[PDB]
Amino acid sequence: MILIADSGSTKTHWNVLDQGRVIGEIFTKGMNPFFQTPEEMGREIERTLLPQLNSNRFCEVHFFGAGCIPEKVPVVRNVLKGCLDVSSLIEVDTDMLAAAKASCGRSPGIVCIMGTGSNSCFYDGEKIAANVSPLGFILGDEGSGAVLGKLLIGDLLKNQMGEELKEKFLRQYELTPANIIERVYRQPFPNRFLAGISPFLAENIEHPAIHSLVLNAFKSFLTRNVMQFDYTRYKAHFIGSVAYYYKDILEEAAAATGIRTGTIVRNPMEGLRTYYST
Amino acid sequence: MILIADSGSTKTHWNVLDQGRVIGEIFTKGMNPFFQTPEEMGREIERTLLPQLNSNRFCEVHFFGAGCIPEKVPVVRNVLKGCLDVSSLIEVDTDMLAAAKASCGRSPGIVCIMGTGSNSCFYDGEKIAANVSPLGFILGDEGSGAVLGKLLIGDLLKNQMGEELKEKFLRQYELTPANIIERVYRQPFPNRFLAGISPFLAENIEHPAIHSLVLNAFKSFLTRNVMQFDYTRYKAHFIGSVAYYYKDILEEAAAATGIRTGTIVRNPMEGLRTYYSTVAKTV
Repeated sequence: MILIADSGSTKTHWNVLDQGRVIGEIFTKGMNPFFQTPEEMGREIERTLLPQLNSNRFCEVHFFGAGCIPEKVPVVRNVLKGCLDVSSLIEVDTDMLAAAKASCGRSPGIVCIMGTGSNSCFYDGEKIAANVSPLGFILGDEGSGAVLGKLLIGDLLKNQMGEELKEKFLRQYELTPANIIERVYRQPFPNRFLAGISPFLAENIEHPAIHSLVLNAFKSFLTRNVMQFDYTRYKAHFIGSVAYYYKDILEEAAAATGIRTGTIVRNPMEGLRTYYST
Repeated sequence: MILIADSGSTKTHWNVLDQGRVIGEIFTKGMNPFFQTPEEMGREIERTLLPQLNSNRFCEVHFFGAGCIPEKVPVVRNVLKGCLDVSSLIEVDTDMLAAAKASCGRSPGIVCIMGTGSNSCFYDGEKIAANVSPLGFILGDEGSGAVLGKLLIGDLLKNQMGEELKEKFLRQYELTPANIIERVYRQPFPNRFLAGISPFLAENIEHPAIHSLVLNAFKSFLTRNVMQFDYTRYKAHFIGSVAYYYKDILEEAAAATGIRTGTIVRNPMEGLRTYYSTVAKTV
């Protein structure tokens, strides 16, 4: 049996494959080693992963997660080693490489993540050969859920979208300006708060201000990130909730900027299953 | 004697006026009642204001500071009353009112602050009648020192401005990306860190991409804040370090958007002195 994980901001998605079949699909909390200690990760595995596994024993583990850079790989691997009995290999790498394997397989492409955060890289068919550091929801992460949320809230409360959308938004999420400021500046994981109010955009996509905010945000991600790669030579592939929920707009953004899209999918898990059983 | 104060994020600027003459000039830390307790404020005053005064007796005190919303007015007043011996009025109001009195006196006008943060309002000649909530360095505060810094760092690290400026910046400030990320996302007062590195812009304003970052930041401020008021009728006055150090580009931004500018000054102290000496002199 093999265990596969893609760990993002809000969640870790796990699949168990055996004899090329899916025999388990599991959500846990996100497991980013910058935000939690090994002890916390190990306890989270024990609490919420193990109860949905049919064994502690795996041939292979492939764990892909935000924040799993070379510095942090050993730490994560030792947690996985301590919790599971792995006979052969324990791969730990980034969510970016998950998306690349999922979307490109063994051939090159430009690969982007558009979820709570965003990211972009060039995958040479084996590994990530180049990348644009995302920089997070304040400084960067163009086109991300948290950035979309940031932009939306700023425009709403600044009376740039009119009174209808502003009041609809505040009433829908039962927010006040004061609540929002508190959340965004003085409460943990503002990026997750902002990404969680971002679905308003998809719900209201037919309104001009809403369409423009998304289109402009996407064009910004493309010009600032994807266009640093050789985008006239390679397809650009997109993985994540935002790539999927705003697919038509992403395609409009790509056509406006000259980018050639490949795969646009919700998450890398479907790709990885194909990757590991073919 | 009268005591005047303008409290901002980085510092509180104090003046002592004696019969229209400036006889004392003092900096302390900023005294935003949302960021410190009344006890912490009182101690800061005893530790840093009182030793710079040769007297604590005043006829009037006018304290203007960020965070001094009506709800916090008596909290602040009582802190000052404790420390200072005052015979007439202790007025406590917002830094926005300081800027307004400083630039407008008794006349109406659009009043803007551009420092570490930014803010805009319509002053009717007596008080702030309307305001655009600035929203902080993440959501808004367009054209502020914090947002200029945010724009600069994102552009530099995302290779938008070339290697030269990128290297020059990291070198000058002894920074590395992972260090910046730490300061911006995981450490206290990221806005102050971002404002603190924004001077790089003034220093390199001859660079076309730096000039352009600042122009577009400023245009964003004007379109998103100032233009919600009756800008085709009233002058927009600008008070702050950013207004001052980037005056020419602010003037350029205003010409481009159709805003008629009024006062552009470093800080409101010069204005408040005139205010209290002339146009609003107690007789």
